[PDB]
Amino acid sequence: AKQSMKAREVKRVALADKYFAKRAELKAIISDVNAASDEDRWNAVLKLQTLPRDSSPSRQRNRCRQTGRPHGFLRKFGLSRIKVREAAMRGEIPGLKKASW
Amino acid sequence: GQKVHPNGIRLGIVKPWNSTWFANTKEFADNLDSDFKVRQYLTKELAKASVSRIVIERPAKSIRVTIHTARPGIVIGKKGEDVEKLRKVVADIAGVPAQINIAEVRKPELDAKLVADSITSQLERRVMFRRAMKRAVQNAMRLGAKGIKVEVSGRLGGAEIARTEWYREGRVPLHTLRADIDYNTSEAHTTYGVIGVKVWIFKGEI
Amino acid sequence: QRIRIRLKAFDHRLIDQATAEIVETAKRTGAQVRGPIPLPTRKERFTVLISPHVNKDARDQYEIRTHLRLVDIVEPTEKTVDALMRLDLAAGVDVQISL
Amino acid sequence: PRRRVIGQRKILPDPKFGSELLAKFVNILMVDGKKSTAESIVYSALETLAQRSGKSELEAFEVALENVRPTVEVKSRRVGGSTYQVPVEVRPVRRNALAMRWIVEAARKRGDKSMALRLANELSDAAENKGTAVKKREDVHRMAEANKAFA
Amino acid sequence: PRSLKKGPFIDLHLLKKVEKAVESGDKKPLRTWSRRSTIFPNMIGLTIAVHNGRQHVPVFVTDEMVGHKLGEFAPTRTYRGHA
Amino acid sequence: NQYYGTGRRKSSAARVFIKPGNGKIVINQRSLEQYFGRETARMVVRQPLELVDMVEKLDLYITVKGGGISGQAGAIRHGITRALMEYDESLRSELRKAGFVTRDARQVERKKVGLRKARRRPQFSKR
RNA sequence: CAGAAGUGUGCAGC
RNA sequence: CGCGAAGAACCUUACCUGGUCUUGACAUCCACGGAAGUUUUCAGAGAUGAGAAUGUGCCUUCGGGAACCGUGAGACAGGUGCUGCAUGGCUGUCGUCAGCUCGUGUUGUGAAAUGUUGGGUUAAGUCCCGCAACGAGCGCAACCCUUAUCCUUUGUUGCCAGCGGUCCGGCCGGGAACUCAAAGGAGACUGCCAGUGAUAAACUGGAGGAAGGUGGGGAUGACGUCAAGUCAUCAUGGCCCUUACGACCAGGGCUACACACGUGCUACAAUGGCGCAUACAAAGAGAAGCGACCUCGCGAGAGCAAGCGGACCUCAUAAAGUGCGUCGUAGUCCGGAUUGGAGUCUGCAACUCGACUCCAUGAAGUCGGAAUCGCUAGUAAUCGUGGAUCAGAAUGCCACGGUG
Ligand SMILES: [K+]
Ligand SMILES: [K+]
Ligand SMILES: [K+]
Ligand SMILES: [K+]
Ligand SMILES: [K+]
Ligand SMILES: [Mg+2]
Ligand SMILES: [Mg+2]
Ligand SMILES: [Mg+2]
Ligand SMILES: [Mg+2]
Ligand SMILES: [Mg+2]
Ligand SMILES: [Mg+2]
Ligand SMILES: [Mg+2]
Ligand SMILES: [Mg+2]
Ligand SMILES: [Mg+2]
Ligand SMILES: [Mg+2]
Ligand SMILES: [Mg+2]
Ligand SMILES: [Mg+2]
Ligand SMILES: [Mg+2]
Ligand SMILES: [Mg+2]
Ligand SMILES: [Mg+2]
Ligand SMILES: [Mg+2]
Ligand SMILES: [Mg+2]
Ligand SMILES: [Mg+2]
Ligand SMILES: [Mg+2]
Repeated sequence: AKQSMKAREVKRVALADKYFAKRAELKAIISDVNAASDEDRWNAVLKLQTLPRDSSPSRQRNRCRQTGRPHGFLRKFGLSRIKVREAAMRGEIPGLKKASW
Repeated sequence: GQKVHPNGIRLGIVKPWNSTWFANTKEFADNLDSDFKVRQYLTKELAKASVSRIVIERPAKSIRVTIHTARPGIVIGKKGEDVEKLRKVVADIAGVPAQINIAEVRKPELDAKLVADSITSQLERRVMFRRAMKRAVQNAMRLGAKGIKVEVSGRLGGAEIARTEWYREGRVPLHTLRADIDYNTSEAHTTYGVIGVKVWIFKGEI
Repeated sequence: QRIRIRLKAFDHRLIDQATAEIVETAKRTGAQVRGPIPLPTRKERFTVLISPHVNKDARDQYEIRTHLRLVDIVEPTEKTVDALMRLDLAAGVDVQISL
Repeated sequence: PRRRVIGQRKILPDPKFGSELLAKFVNILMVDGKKSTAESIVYSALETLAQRSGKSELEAFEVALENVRPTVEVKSRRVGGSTYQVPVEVRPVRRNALAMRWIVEAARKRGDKSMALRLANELSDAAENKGTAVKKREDVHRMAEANKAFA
Repeated sequence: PRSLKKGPFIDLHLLKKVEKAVESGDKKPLRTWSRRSTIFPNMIGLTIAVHNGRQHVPVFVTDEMVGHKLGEFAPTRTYRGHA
Repeated sequence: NQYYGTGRRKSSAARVFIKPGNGKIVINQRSLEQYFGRETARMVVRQPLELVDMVEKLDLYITVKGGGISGQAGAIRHGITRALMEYDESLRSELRKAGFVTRDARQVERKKVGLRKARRRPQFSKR
């Protein structure tokens, strides 16, 4: 994948940890709150929009680690269907082998 | 048509895995990534030390790497001064503390990886591919392989149209699962582009 | 109280010899042991398209089998629990322990 | 098939009347594997046919089937430049299969308010030597005798 | 539609401009790209130039428009018959 | 003492204990007629004892698990036949003729990649 | 018994 | 042609409009000044600009060096730009078809032939006889996984035959019997018996057995053909750009709509629809997770909160079915598209452009022209269940079991 895409993805992944991982309280505790005054909820709703947009985890693409391919990713291995098989048949994956039943 | 990769089909039947560790899904991908990084580093580092194989094992929240090479003294370094550098940089890459072990490949002529790399190097030296192939086959047979075949593919001799050329001696039963077929592939980056070399070596059944 | 050990591995022979070592060392150390129970072999199946482009019907199917073994030390005297804490195993085995 | 010849698969006789022939009839009326639905339909039709006829269920079914089983069928026979319809003496097992298929497919397309009643009516007509299953048998025989010149 | 628990959504960078536009009296059309912002009552009588992808389209906020999203008044695709 | 048979069919497995007694049948603590609503099952569970002609001389306690109606019915018939061959081995030659001793091996065929089903191929078109 | 047609032009394997 | 894509609201994204940068978003080297970083304001759609408020690791063998930051000059980065007819790797297909070759010998001036053909036989260039051929290799078969029977061993989180208790709940003491879990072993071999056959190889029938003649299913794809597919997974020769074909940002598009074709889903009904009760599965997933009980809501869901890295807890009351009532051949109590209204949830955000719930509305359709497709048994047909991708978002794909 185009090198810019890799830089962009790692930038997003880093930036997400600087905010929402900590300031998730702003949404989950307040903007979602029912037990608390609607003025505070409104202020929190408006405040959340001020965080840098790329800090939302919903914007991470989750690319293949070895080639950055977006499609065909497998979450168990971190690899695309291509690189996973290349490693598999070369025996680099510690328990994977062809199945039959 | 296509053929199954002859090593992968034999895993657990007669061929062991090159990685051996247990992990839960949480750390599985990170183990696989750091293993890939260390393998890539060691391959780039030892490119002239005839490293055949790298085995990675992750005991007791530690990594230890076994390197199989046909040229051990070069990898070890005088007084062992080189394995210190390798183990430190491996500990840096993996983060966990690292141990490195080295093992002799006694007869590199019976190793498909070292034969493939030899042919590749000779091709990049602009050797005639026919001679490289013939030399490889003859040496393997005289040293006691039960069989061998070799293949070279693409723009051979700078020809304008690609060819595949292959040569076979002895017995090479790829469909026999009991057969310990060693196999490997390498690529020569000539001025004309990539030439692909494949090697199969048969050492007997079971 | 009992202590309970769960072994997980990708090789039934490796897990076998691990359990054999556990049982032999324990009984040599005077432990009472309730013997290795094979728990069900959790297995993962994957399917991948093997062509770099198109060919949706060209696929390979792979599996990973996780073998499990359960063993109970029913009278874990001090020397037995100490020895069982001292053992080391091949990296292919995960050992998880409980009291 | 061209290599093989196949031995018949084991059938189980009908649980209420003990007939493999009624079992085949059920298996033909069955749809989507709903065996028990077909069984219920067949039993209702047979009991109503029985009370109409003053006969046992299997007796009425047998006398109905007698009226529709064909004796001959027409088969396409090739010749080096032509094809002819030729009459062939159909064997008894195929006779039963044909008769049951014709009864079922005739009943299926009736308008009556339920399949059990459609079936009972069609079996009555067949026993009465009338209706669509019988006209099917009839025109098969007509075609056979019209082609008899090539037999 | 947005969950009734949360109340309607407006972009801060638009609201800050609606404010001073109400103070000024819609002296000039307010350009915006916040097609997603909801039309609040305070906006009635303003003109907002909503982006459509290549142009800003003047929308005059009629009282009937309250509670819709601005983008509903700025079509993004052009069609005018096949032949 | 109990005479025993395990039997199975498809995914269903049954344990059958038989003993001398006045013809009682119980399945999972339910009557035969209560457990099975379909006459085919009610027939096949009897078939072996009907042919042996002991329906009024033996009683049996059964448990059955897995599979659906017919799977469990066949599993019970198989367990019954094994248990009663243990009771009287001389009946085996008869039960062989009856066909009950054969453990019916027709398991479900697994789905295969590229096919909608076990064998149903997608619709093909020339163009 | 019936069933016609298939544009031009190239290159490796010594 | 439900194809790459195992999942396009932003991202993804490679496209368009506009706004921005130029040794660069990504890498190494070199010189200069600074730890890194934290909290906060004003502008702007945001990129980016400005400005404030805060903060010193480790020897310093004191010269700085170790990270990171900014700055500055060149080598250079970068390119999802073109060539799959320059390539590697990988893949489709004839085709899981039974074929394809070589050494030595011999025959022919030679290209070549023989072997590999002939008589039987097999799923098979499988095997046996004959024969200027004698041998061998890649294929077939077997080794491998799974399923159908048994036996040994262990026996909790799984099981409950036989015993005491019981609140009727394997829930209790208890048993290791049984199911099951899963390590090891046994069994199938034309092994045995008639008949046919060329004293052959093998065919017909029979016994025993859970299984009989490749027992069922999978993996396994020979030499090569299609200059078949991919320079957009990746690698790579050549070519082209380098104040732009490179890089950042917001909005839009990939979701258009006169139409034509492919693959599917739901139907046209009584072998059915609706309503009430009640039976019988397998296989999977779970920590940025699966989420019980209880309370609230017609419902989607909300609150509280147990348990579970799991044979234990959750996902999760399978549906077809069986019993009873009702509808009465109707464009209907069939069908549920379209459209108005009110909501839930995920998310910075559901206008373009999400899913689902409630109320209302209730199209076309009454078995489909020429033509055409799949399937040989636990198959077709039919009925439910799970998983990957995944914040949310399957009628597709990959698996499972029921009836049959
Ligand atoms: K290629
Ligand atoms: K020759
Ligand atoms: K290129
Ligand atoms: K569909
Ligand atoms: K999902
Ligand atoms: Mg996403
Ligand atoms: Mg097609
Ligand atoms: Mg002409
Ligand atoms: Mg021509
Ligand atoms: Mg498809
Ligand atoms: Mg976009
Ligand atoms: Mg193309
Ligand atoms: Mg040939
Ligand atoms: Mg022959
Ligand atoms: Mg052969
Ligand atoms: Mg011969
Ligand atoms: Mg084979
Ligand atoms: Mg082409
Ligand atoms: Mg392209
Ligand atoms: Mg954009
Ligand atoms: Mg599209
Ligand atoms: Mg009608
Ligand atoms: Mg077939
Ligand atoms: Mg099924």
